[PDB]
Amino acid sequence: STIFPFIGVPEDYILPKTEELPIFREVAWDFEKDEPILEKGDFKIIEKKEALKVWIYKCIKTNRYEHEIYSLEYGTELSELIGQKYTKGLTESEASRFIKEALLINPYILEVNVKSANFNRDILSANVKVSTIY
Amino acid sequence: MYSDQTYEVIKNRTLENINLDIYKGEGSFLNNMVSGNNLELSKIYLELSKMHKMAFIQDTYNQFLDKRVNEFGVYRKLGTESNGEVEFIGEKGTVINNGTIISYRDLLFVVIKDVTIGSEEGDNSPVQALEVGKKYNLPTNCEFKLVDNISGVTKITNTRSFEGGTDIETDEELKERFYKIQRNQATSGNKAHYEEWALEVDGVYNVKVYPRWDGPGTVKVLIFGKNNQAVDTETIERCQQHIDEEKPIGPTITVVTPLPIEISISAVMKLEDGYTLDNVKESFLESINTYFRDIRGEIIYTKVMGILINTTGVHDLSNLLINGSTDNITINEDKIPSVTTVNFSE
Amino acid sequence: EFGVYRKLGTESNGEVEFIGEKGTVINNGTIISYRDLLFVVIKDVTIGSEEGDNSPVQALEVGKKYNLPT
Amino acid sequence: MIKIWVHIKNGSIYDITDIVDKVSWSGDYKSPSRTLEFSIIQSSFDNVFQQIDIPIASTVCFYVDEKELFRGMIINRSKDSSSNEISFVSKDMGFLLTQSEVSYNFKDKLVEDIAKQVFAENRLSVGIIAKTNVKYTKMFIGVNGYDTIMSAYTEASKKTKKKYMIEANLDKFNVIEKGTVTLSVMFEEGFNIINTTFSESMENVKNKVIVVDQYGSKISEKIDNEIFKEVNVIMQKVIQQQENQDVDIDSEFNGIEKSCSLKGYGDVSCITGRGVKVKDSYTKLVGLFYIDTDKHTWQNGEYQIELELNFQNLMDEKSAGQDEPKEESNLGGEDYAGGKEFTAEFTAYCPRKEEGGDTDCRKKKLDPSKKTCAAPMVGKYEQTYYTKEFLNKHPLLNYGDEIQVITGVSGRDGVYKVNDVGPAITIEKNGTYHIDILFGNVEEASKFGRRKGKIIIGGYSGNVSDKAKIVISEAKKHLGKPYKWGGNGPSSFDCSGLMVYCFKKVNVSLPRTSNQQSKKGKKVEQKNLQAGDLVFFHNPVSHVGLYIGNGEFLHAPQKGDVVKISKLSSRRDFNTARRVL
Repeated sequence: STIFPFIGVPEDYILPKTEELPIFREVAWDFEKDEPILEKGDFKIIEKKEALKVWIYKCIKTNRYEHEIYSLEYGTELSELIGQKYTKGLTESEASRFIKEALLINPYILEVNVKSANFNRDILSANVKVSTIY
Repeated sequence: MYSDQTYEVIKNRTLENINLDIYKGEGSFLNNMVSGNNLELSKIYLELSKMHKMAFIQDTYNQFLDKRVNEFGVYRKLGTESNGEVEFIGEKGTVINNGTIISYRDLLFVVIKDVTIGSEEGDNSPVQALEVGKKYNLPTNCEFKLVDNISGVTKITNTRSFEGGTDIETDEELKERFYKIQRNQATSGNKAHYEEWALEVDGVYNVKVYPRWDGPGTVKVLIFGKNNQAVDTETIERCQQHIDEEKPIGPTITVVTPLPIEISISAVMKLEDGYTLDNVKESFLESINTYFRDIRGEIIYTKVMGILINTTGVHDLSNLLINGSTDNITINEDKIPSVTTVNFSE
Repeated sequence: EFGVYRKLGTESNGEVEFIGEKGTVINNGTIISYRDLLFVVIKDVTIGSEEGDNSPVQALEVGKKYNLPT
Repeated sequence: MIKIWVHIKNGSIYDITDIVDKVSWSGDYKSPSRTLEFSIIQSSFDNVFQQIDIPIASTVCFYVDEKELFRGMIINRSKDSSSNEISFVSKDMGFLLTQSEVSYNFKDKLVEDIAKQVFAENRLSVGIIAKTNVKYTKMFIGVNGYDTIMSAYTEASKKTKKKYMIEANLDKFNVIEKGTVTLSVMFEEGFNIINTTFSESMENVKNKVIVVDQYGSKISEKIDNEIFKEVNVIMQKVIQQQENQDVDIDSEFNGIEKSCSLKGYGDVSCITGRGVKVKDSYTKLVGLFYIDTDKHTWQNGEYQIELELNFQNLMDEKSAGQDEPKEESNLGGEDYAGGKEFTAEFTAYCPRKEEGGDTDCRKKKLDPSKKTCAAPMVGKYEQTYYTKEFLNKHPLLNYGDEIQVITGVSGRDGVYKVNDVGPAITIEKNGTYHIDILFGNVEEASKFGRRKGKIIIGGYSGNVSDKAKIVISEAKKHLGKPYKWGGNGPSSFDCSGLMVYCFKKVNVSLPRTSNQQSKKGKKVEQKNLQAGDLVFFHNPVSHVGLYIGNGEFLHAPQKGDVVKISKLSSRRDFNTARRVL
């Protein structure tokens, strides 16, 4: 509480720690049945990339302003595109921007890229690449 | 100081000590020869630093701590498996022999005594945990399951809670117990050790000790509960065992509990209108038991007939007899007065 | 390890005389000083009373430096 | 949203927000008044742009977000013929203090009373004055009120280790201590900082103090080692003490000064006299600063702040002292343990005269609100299987015992006292207990019917702390010891030495005198008195007692008496109580 580190830190002084995030852990979830997973009569916990997959799935699957419990940041506006309200190019731009802005609130996710985009009948396909710290 | 001693400092000092004319720098022959074992010395300095830390008793980790305490003679305490009783329900005649294993969740337990369903001795048999630990102290109404299926048994359940499970004593508890033992000084001389050891046991509030109560080499300790009342058999047993564990060679220890003194009260009284004998009897019983709670030593006749005259509903009194007499009842130690029979006549 | 403990010393004890106006009461815990040394009054003392004006005084800190002279 | 209103002498009020061109609001810690500067657009060449006139000494009010921040008098007015603008300068009410000039004679007065009297002499309204129990003695001849108050509060600050300032807010005068309010907003490099400049200086350092008597001759000197470690040099200071003052040297030392000059974005809450937090970019460490000077400007639709900050200390990671909320482990019914759990079967009870049994063990009418129950009572109903082994394994209860009943119903679960008497109320062979729940009407009993549950019996400790037993035993050990004033040895004890010894035996250090002992630990009420508490009665604590419960307590009464046990009610003089275990 004595040192003044704004011009420079004293040479004897040791930094307390380096700031890093703990290991991301989450209750495991199965996607074909939409349930938590029970293991030996208890909830099963996974970590790192699989937990991030669970979080990403949950974040994409929810609407933005629908629920009072959530804040204004959580969710996705992809439900406004159903029915070709916009033209096709505007739809592509909006979809990419929506996905990027929705995913980038997690501190464990570093960069998102929406690369491919194709229109076939009433289906829109895209490829999303997520880069994490791990 | 071991921390500043590093590979760079050691190498620089070693090169400065060498008195040669040749060039001493990175990539030279002399530098290449000298380097390689100075790094090893820098490695060794860290182990040298850690050694004095693992030497002491305050921070000895696990195994060396065990060696040091075993030098002092203190041993680590291992847990004891829990003990319990379950009931077997099913067809009559199914026989469950000793060594049979029951299970709840992922914990395993063993049936101790041979038990037959529908037999006269009952369907309840002792249950012991296969492994130590506090996690085995299961609550009641737990449905146990049998590992090997035995025909005729339907459901297993426990009627009470499991108790006796104990965990392994850690290092911090071991160090604290050792420190308190070595700090504590226990001589055999003064009488205060006996009352101290008695007080170490929970559930005891007052302690009296009688030397040579049963001849030479005999000691009678007298423990008292809350408000100097009777203690349970469990507290008495615990106090006995603890005092035995702390007593030196030579004396025998006996601990007992207070015994109620039978008191009979008789009087002739005139009651107020609308009051019967029973109501004033109840009120006097309450007041007199409160007084006996507050009384010490001998009973006083004047307080007795004062509390008899101050009862609600009684108008006049005469011929009060306390156990057939009006004199004070001197109460010995480890005794309390208790009402036995009332003889009240209008 | 062997149970031995170091001793930090004992505080010096004494009593002082209060000379002043009658009826003035010195509350328990009133602090006084002797040069760098400091002392606390241990008794509620009132000047001129039938109890006298003397009150015990104990040093705030250990050390032989608090063994004051007369 | 900023609004400016002007009050003119005749009684007219104007809203001039649509005409204002620029606004500035600022203050400093070395002056008692704040200032406001603004400009309006007014042209004499063009008839359209002629506006109202605002004469000297008219009131101007400043609002931000429907909150009034400034009210003051107009002091300067200027008009340039080339530019179509008129400029104004306004001042707070605080400059009225420096106009007053009175002579006072203060003897042994509280500093707050001095400030109150100064504010009262030249009639001014007082909002609030900081409290400090420091007495001051001074003679003021031909000195301002502002200087008088500042000198007195500096002398108080020599003891309280604080800083004080005078603030005139709207129509009220206040005296506050600096840094008490800490703002919520934090300045970070990547968020809301435009530029910063950090400095360190040695010019005003002092590390030696010399005291001289009222005659010029030196008496004593001192050196501060911590400052001398930083600067190898000795920079001395000389102070003089008069006959009736004994100066404190340690206040006169001064160290290295560290500052910051910050420009960025914030709110109108960042003003002189408050604490702010700045985050270091490289080490991610947060420091606390005190604001000395500030300036807020509105112009061209943008708003910026400039601050002069003085460094206090580094904010401790997490909590420095780690203040935890001190709570009991159990809110009610503490130390409930040993409660063996037995499966139970619950039956409903209806009070009916025809059936009988409405009387209890003591033949009193049953009360449904008591939550009493019927459980087997030793000697009431004994079957053949009630063996000694079985009885020890399934213990029979006693009259008045408190048991915990869990029927699985909201409101029907809780502690039940064994008072009701029920026929055929026993324990089965498997060990299931028949517990009869009392009900106040037929319908509730019929709804409840017969259910299965669990009950808990024989679980209770009712203790306070382990050290309490040791202290109580030691205090009993010193019973009857001859009294002696100022004696704290096993041989003799005074009133406070008894508990000093007793709590020292459990590593609890307390003040030697019982008066100071009253000022230690949490307060305890008379109804919340437990074993081990300390009781103080007279306004002077000549003798303090150690409360052991049951309305009794141990103490040393006085000279001529010996250590014994006293009844608490006999001491009508009860004042307060404390707990330190």
